[PDB]
Amino acid sequence: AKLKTRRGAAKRFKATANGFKRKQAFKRHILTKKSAKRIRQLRGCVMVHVSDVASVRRMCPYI
Amino acid sequence: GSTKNGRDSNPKMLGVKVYGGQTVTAGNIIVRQRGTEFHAGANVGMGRDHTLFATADGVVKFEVKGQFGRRYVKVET
Amino acid sequence: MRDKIRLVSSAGTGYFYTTTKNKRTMPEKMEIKKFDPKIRQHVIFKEA
Amino acid sequence: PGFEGGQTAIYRRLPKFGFTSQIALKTAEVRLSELSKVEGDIVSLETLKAANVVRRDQIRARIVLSGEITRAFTVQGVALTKGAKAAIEAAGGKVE
RNA sequence: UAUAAUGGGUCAGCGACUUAUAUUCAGUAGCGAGGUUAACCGUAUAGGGGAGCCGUAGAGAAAUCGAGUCUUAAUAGGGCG
RNA sequence: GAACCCACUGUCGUUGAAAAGCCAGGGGAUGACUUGUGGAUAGGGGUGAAAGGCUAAUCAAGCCUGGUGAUAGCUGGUUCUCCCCGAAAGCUAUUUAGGUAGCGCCUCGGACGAAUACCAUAGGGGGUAGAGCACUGUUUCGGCACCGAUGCAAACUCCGAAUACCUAUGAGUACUAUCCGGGAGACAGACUGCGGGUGCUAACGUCCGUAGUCAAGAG
RNA sequence: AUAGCACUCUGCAAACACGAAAGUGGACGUAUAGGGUGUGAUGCCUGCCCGGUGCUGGAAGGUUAAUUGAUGGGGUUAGCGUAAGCGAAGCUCUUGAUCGAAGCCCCAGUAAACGGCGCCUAAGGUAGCGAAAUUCCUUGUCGGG
RNA sequence: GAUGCAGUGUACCCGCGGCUAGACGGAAAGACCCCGUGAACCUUUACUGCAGCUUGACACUGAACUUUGAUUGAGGUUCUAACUCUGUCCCGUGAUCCGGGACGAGGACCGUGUCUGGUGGGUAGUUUGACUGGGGCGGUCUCCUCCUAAAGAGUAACGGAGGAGUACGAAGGUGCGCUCAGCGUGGUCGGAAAUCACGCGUAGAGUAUAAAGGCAAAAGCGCGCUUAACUGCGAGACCCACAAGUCGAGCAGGUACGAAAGUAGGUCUUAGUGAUCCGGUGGUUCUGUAUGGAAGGGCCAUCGCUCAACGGAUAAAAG
Repeated sequence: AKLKTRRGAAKRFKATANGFKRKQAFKRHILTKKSAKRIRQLRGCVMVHVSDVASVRRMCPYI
Repeated sequence: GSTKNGRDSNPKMLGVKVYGGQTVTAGNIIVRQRGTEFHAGANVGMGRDHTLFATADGVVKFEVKGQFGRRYVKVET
Repeated sequence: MRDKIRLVSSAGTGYFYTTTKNKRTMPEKMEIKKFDPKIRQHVIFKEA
Repeated sequence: PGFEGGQTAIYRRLPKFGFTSQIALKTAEVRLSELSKVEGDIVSLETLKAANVVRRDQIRARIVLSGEITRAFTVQGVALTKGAKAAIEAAGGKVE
């Protein structure tokens, strides 16, 4: 049968030219205590680690 | 019974990173220290956590100077 | 115990900062000058 | 696959983000070098669909500058980037 | 593990990594900026059938733009190409 | 107290004559008695003067068939030949501790080439062995909290190596180092020497660091 | 198990049990009878506690489910105005005023109901018995054999 | 814990009757003990659901005469036509069932359908952590400091010894200025020990908090003005399996202090904490299913309950 995507992973990973991109955790609720530097730097998207790239490919075959 | 001890903190990895005679570029950290074991000299900057870093490209050097006998680390261009 | 509070810009931009306050030692509200990036000028911020 | 022995998995310790655009699934992109597959000098959505460089269910298309063309084409109803338009006019075509 | 740890009284015959589909990599062959049909028709491994799929362009949540694009007041700086 | 109905003691038998018996004793024997024939109650139900007893040699949920090839991180087994390379029993996380996942260690292919290693020379930080009382604590003897002498310390230090580690230049000898990808196994270790905690300076004891051997290696 | 004893329920289309219902047993019976529960011939007898749980009766004092829907807020739509940027019906999305029984809270009785019987509580063992199917120290102390 | 290994002693080959000291003898994949995120049955003030019981709203459900409360719904007294009878009589019918007719006793009650509150081990499905010199009981589970730790980093034990789940609009920034603590002499009710003057030696003082490393340009102490406890970034480094964590020159804009060079992206530093999903709030030149709106969704900022078994089985759970 057709391979099936893991929709949870699909909703967390998008495809780039040479890999996958994602956002960072720790930005949801507890924010007042955090320093401005952490807010600024941890805002944005980062790339997936190679150690997890194989898992991401297994989870999302069609991207 | 039972012991009331058995706790310790995680390691911090403090110590020197660049020794004398090594080449450094601006921004390289040279010493990680809880206190001011070493003092910044020429072309060396001090952070909020007392970390010493290089502010210019050059070569690291260690010395003893001053009336207090303070150990100094500098960078020669 | 310290309570969380906001400082809202007086220019109507809707910009706000967050901080903590000791109620028993500061019964009244807080006013302070801060930079507002939406208008790019230092203005007053009031407690909320 | 994805089970890591019990600790929270990578795909569940990161936040979900984004929303899917419906119009993007109907929008199409066409490389300038593909216009050689078109029969005739009229370049439009219908002719691109006939040449099979654009899927039938698409409702709009855009031409981007990727390769080189060697014929004059008159483009009707298709969006053009600055480079693609420059290349078309250089080759001797016209827009509208 | 000679172990006083397990299994076998002996012979003959039987007895355990398969099948279908999808995907990734490697070898090999055709064609090559192109490659290739599915169902189906077809006194039928031929021939026909171009719907569709992969490649050919990225950036951004997106609108959008496009060898650039996102962020920003910034043709600064930085990320992905 | 016979028949009939029972089963209190002992011997024998335990691959028995018998998947519950024989022999010698024993109890009831006009009663809530014993018994033939036919019938009623069906499984989370029936019946039970009540033992979780009986319900076709089966009962803390009968039997047959079907779901069905249930699941089992567990135990066992896994069949012809030759050549090359060759581990690990660690770290981190886990309702995790005899499972699994990432990294560390093995093998194969591709891109590269001394960028790698041994030794010599040059530069560099240290707070251990030892030693010491100048801080902290403790110890003994004498003279006015103090002075002189004397001794001790993992959590004391006025001092302080040999080794180990980082960088730079170089001869000689060695296909080394680095990156990308295909395939794993493994995450129960053991003894010995050295530096140590624990134990009794006990254990083929237990827990770390470091080297050799076994594991997987005969002579 | 037993005769005997006691508590409690049942006024007949009885209580109770079986069943999905129809219906059936109880019973072709009728409180001197039928069901449930505990004790267990007979003699002497059967002490205190209603604090807790349970059952029975009363109270109507507080709490509110469905139902019901007074208000308040929002979306869309009309119409004047070079120019303000305004905002009506209708339709529609929300909010929850009031009303609205029990249960619960409260008072009292009940122990041959469960249960309890050491300064403090609801009260701290009456008759009787006792190294006793109940005693760890225990082969408790004394008399008989 | 040896018929089979080493040394050494003894012993010609083979039956029959008897015996049970050994062959860790045969018999049943140990029932005792532990484990598996196995099973079954039982209990309950473990979790969760249902039957049963009980409360009220609407429908079956009608008529007449009347009373009282905050137009309205709460009652009282009668009636019969819906409806009840496991009551009598007649017929089908030679029938203790059933149906129809007549009467009698009740009657808008009782009971039934939908909804709804309470109760509910009667019944059903489940749960009830790990480490551990066996298991249980006890103790512990996350972060910070010192020793073990063998002079770089790192390094275990139910090894030794202590802290943390905060505080501060000043206890932050800047300009300027000042040094502690201890002893020796004199003085009021003030002396072992209060305040004041001089002199001696010397950091033993202090640093919001546990300890370590530090602290004279004092990082210790005081005054004036203020909000840089800013926005957009960020060359280059440390640390790490990932998720994460940490330092930072330098550029642009708006500031505070200073005559000026200049300093300031919180506090001497190292603990003072919680991923993801769902939900709330402010902004938004994003999207919003025929079209214009709106609802909803996305992006930026932010908030709350819980996950201390502190990488957090389903935010619901014992024997």
